[PDB]
Amino acid sequence: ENQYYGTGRRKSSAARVFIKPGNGKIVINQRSLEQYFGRETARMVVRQPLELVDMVEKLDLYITVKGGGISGQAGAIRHGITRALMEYDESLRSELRKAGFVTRDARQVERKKVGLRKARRRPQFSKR
Amino acid sequence: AKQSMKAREVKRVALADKYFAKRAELKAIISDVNASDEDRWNAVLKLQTLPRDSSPSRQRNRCRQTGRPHGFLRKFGLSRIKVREAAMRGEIPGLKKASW
Amino acid sequence: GQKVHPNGIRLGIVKPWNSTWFANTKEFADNLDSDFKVRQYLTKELAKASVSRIVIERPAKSIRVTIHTARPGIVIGKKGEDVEKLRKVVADIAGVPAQINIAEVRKPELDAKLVADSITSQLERRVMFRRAMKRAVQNAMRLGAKGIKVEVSGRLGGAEIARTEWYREGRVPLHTLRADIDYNTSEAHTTYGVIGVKVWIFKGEILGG
Amino acid sequence: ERDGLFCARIFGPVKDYECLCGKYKRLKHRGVICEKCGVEVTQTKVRRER
Amino acid sequence: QRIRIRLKAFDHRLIDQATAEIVETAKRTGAQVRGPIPLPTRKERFTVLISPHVNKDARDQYEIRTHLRLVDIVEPTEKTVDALMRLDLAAGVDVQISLG
RNA sequence: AGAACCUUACCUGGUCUUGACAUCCACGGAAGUUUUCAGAGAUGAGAAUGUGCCUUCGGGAACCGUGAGACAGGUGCUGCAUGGCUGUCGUCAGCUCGUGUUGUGAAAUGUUGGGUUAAGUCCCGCAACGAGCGCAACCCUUAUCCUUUGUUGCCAGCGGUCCGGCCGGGAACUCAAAGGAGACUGCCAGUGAUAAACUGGAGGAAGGUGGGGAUGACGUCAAGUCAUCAUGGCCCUUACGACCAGGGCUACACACGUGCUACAAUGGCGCAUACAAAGAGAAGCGACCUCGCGAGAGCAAGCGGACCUCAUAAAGUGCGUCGUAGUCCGGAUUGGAGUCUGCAACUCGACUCCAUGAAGUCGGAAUCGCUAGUAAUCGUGGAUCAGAAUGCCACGGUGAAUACGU
RNA sequence: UCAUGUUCACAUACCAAACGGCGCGCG
Ligand SMILES: [Mg+2]
Ligand SMILES: [Mg+2]
Ligand SMILES: [Mg+2]
Ligand SMILES: [Mg+2]
Ligand SMILES: [Mg+2]
Ligand SMILES: [Mg+2]
Ligand SMILES: [Mg+2]
Ligand SMILES: [Mg+2]
Ligand SMILES: [Mg+2]
Ligand SMILES: [Mg+2]
Ligand SMILES: [Mg+2]
Ligand SMILES: [Mg+2]
Ligand SMILES: [Mg+2]
Ligand SMILES: [Mg+2]
Ligand SMILES: [Mg+2]
Ligand SMILES: [Mg+2]
Ligand SMILES: [Mg+2]
Ligand SMILES: [Mg+2]
Ligand SMILES: [Mg+2]
Ligand SMILES: [Mg+2]
Ligand SMILES: [Mg+2]
Ligand SMILES: [Mg+2]
Ligand SMILES: [Mg+2]
Ligand SMILES: [Mg+2]
Ligand SMILES: [Mg+2]
Ligand SMILES: [Mg+2]
Ligand SMILES: [Mg+2]
Ligand SMILES: [Mg+2]
Ligand SMILES: [Mg+2]
Ligand SMILES: [Mg+2]
Ligand SMILES: [Mg+2]
Ligand SMILES: [Mg+2]
Ligand SMILES: [Mg+2]
Ligand SMILES: [Mg+2]
Ligand SMILES: [Mg+2]
Ligand SMILES: [Mg+2]
Ligand SMILES: [Mg+2]
Ligand SMILES: [Mg+2]
Ligand SMILES: [Mg+2]
Ligand SMILES: [Mg+2]
Ligand SMILES: [Mg+2]
Ligand SMILES: [Mg+2]
Ligand SMILES: [Mg+2]
Ligand SMILES: [Mg+2]
Ligand SMILES: [Mg+2]
Ligand SMILES: [Mg+2]
Ligand SMILES: [Mg+2]
Ligand SMILES: [Mg+2]
Ligand SMILES: [Mg+2]
Ligand SMILES: [Mg+2]
Ligand SMILES: [Mg+2]
Ligand SMILES: [Mg+2]
Ligand SMILES: [Mg+2]
Ligand SMILES: [Mg+2]
Ligand SMILES: [Zn+2]
Repeated sequence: ENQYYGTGRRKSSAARVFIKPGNGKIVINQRSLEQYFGRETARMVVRQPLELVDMVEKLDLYITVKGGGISGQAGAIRHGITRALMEYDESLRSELRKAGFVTRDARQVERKKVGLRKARRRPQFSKR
Repeated sequence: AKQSMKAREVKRVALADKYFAKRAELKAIISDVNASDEDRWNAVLKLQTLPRDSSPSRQRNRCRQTGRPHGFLRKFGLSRIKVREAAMRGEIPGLKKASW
Repeated sequence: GQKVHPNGIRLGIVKPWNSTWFANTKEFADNLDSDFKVRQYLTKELAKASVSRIVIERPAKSIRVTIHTARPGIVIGKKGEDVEKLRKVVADIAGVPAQINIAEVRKPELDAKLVADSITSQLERRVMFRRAMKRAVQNAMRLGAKGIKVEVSGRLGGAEIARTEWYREGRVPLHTLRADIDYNTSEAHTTYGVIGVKVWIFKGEILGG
Repeated sequence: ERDGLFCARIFGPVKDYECLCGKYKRLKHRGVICEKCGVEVTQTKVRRER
Repeated sequence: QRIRIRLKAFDHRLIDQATAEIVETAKRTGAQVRGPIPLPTRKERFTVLISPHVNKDARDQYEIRTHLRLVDIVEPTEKTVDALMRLDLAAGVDVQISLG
């Protein structure tokens, strides 16, 4: 049909979401949503935007996602879906933004710093 | 480093360069599973005979300027202090301070 | 309060590299060593010829040296006798065909390395350190440096206690990365020991990159 | 074109006192023979002699 | 029978200049160069101790960045191959012409 | 950023004395080669092969040998003689100068005062007017977009299919770099001295320095380093120099610092199964296949690499088991067998297999880190390196609690 | 509710156009 696209991204994930009208189908890397994310939080987050903007029983989605792990990937997919929805309607910006899905979450990982055991944990200190 | 230490290093390098073909041959004989026991034994003894500084594992990497046997970097051939001096002066091409 | 080296903090941005060649890790250390050799030889030979910057650039298994110098006439000699001699020695040291070029430093009162050398020479031949340093600053400002700082350090005037003294004139914005700060050092080997000379010369503020 | 009727390493260098392969351009090198192309660095005047 | 050219440089501006030059040579000499594709840069990082002796946390992190450019030219002609051979590039950029 | 030998600087014994490392002469010899006996080796005696590159050729330069000394040599002492480099207060917001004015003067003022700020930040005032070094910005990285280009990277839509982006292809998307755009209290309302600012909101990927780095003012501590280096003075010079083999730096009544692993069920074990990032690689990374319980071995593609290799992420998820036991927790310790690197693993390597199965049940007084993709927890890589990390330096996965207030 | 801190030592100072036919013309 029309095929409305959106690139999602979060921590190191990068989703490619292709919205298409139809049934409420989700296919993530040639796998069912439940198959790919065998996790409730992840499933919830990828569904979330559709539930907000009542199109759950309304759209196919062909996804491909690379990089990061389960939670990051789910977040990326969510971002992509929202972007795609905006492309498709463009009236939804207000609801989606209010929800807080349009924002690209820019938190990545603080690099390890010389002197420090981690990004911020300093080694144990002593006076004597 | 001392002059003597530097000289020792050069001597070791020269010996290694000299005896490479022979040592390799002897080692191959010793390793070779398809080979005679007496021959292998002879090879092991011959290798012992060869000078110790022919062994590459005898030679320590030292700063090519100061001779410092620690803080070495293979890409530059220089110990950390000299690497830093060169880098700051711009003597090492492409190298600059890194941030990310 | 140890300060970052102004050249090394500015490479890439406003400042170029002296050596400019590519090499893989196979040839990299060797190339660096060869450069060190060539630079050492050249400095030893041309100490009297005032030499500001040797710039080595090797393409295609051949070395191209570029000597930035206050007195070309003295580096070149008559009919290029000394340049030719130098070229051949450089070639032997490198192990490749050599090519020497000579860049003429018009204002060596603004060239930091040259200034440092002059101050050190004066110190060695027992001039008054303070006087030499003041003269250096005045001369650079007169020639039109946007600013200059000079620092000398250690056993000044044969004093038992070492101390460092410095004069600044104009602006010398060290923390400004886009500031064209020329910097260099030298060492005066006096009868009482080493005396360190550092010189910063703020030419102006480059905006292109 | 090298080994043709003008080859600078057969007869001699074209430039006044400097070599063709570019490796040497100063009287200090006078009489060295390069190993990029093989020319002798010498008086270009002798290009008419040999 | 297309000619592949790999450009490697520590400075990126120089690599761009070289690649553009190669492209110009190809396009002028009548050839179908595919495009100057930027391959990834290698950020080779080094970390050295700044003090000449103790103080471990005082350190400098340097890095050399090697930039890549792949330029392929489809259909090597006479003029094209010879032009490529003749053209010598900037010193600070290593070129590698692999024919296939 | 890595002590078996080396490193190595220390000890023991064995040795050398213009010398291991340079220049300089003298004169005898091409370098180098190949083996032999004695020796722990350093070496000391031999036996063979070559006896050459270039000369106007009275020989030279490359390179040994011997003798003379001038000298070399010193990781010997002084970091309180020094350069250079570094820590530190402290990434704290401060520290000064010129001219003027005030004071006999040391000095003051500027640089305080009213607000404000992360900021001596900014505005207003004001015997100050200006300026400098700092703050901020300029730099790198990360978060959004756009243009360009498309292999070794990509596969939306097309046909083919061994259902593998694999092959025709496509240039859309991810991504790869290069160049642009973007964030400035710019817009809105209020508070405010007609202010600087502050409080909220609008849009926006991002909001008030957006997150993170680099960047460290004048100076302080006679702080650290003469053992990176350099260096003044002093000292040794048949020895505080040089060569060698073996040992030591790994000792062990004990005391402390920093870590790792645990004490378990939010867990151990078994079987299946998902999702990374960033790196390295030619005296290198090493696939496939075969052998080995395994560490590994044999053969042997590839590949200076978006191509090939290292290289299977682990925590997770599902099913089972164990059922609160010093245990199917814990792995120290020790015995036996091996593998690999290496002339060589006794002192003193790493790893594997089989056995063993300590202490330890959440730790006294006290004390440390951390404010967000942080802490906690999980793996991965790199330097050094023949071999030898629980350290260091990097990378991603999951991912909190709390901040009333001074 | 909070006691104590050995001795001596502080530096700086007036690189400049080239070779052959065919012609016409001058002498
Ligand atoms: Mg599919
Ligand atoms: Mg401490
Ligand atoms: Mg020395
Ligand atoms: Mg070693
Ligand atoms: Mg200092
Ligand atoms: Mg610093
Ligand atoms: Mg030892
Ligand atoms: Mg001596
Ligand atoms: Mg010494
Ligand atoms: Mg000494
Ligand atoms: Mg000190
Ligand atoms: Mg010092
Ligand atoms: Mg001390
Ligand atoms: Mg003293
Ligand atoms: Mg005043
Ligand atoms: Mg103040
Ligand atoms: Mg004051
Ligand atoms: Mg105030
Ligand atoms: Mg200010
Ligand atoms: Mg004021
Ligand atoms: Mg700043
Ligand atoms: Mg970003
Ligand atoms: Mg497709
Ligand atoms: Mg909003
Ligand atoms: Mg807002
Ligand atoms: Mg002290
Ligand atoms: Mg000394
Ligand atoms: Mg010492
Ligand atoms: Mg000694
Ligand atoms: Mg020993
Ligand atoms: Mg030992
Ligand atoms: Mg030790
Ligand atoms: Mg303690
Ligand atoms: Mg502990
Ligand atoms: Mg632990
Ligand atoms: Mg167990
Ligand atoms: Mg465990
Ligand atoms: Mg098997
Ligand atoms: Mg690579
Ligand atoms: Mg690995
Ligand atoms: Mg599990
Ligand atoms: Mg279980
Ligand atoms: Mg017990
Ligand atoms: Mg229990
Ligand atoms: Mg506990
Ligand atoms: Mg904080
Ligand atoms: Mg870890
Ligand atoms: Mg390591
Ligand atoms: Mg290793
Ligand atoms: Mg460490
Ligand atoms: Mg982490
Ligand atoms: Mg008392
Ligand atoms: Mg007292
Ligand atoms: Mg006294
Ligand atoms: Zn030449």
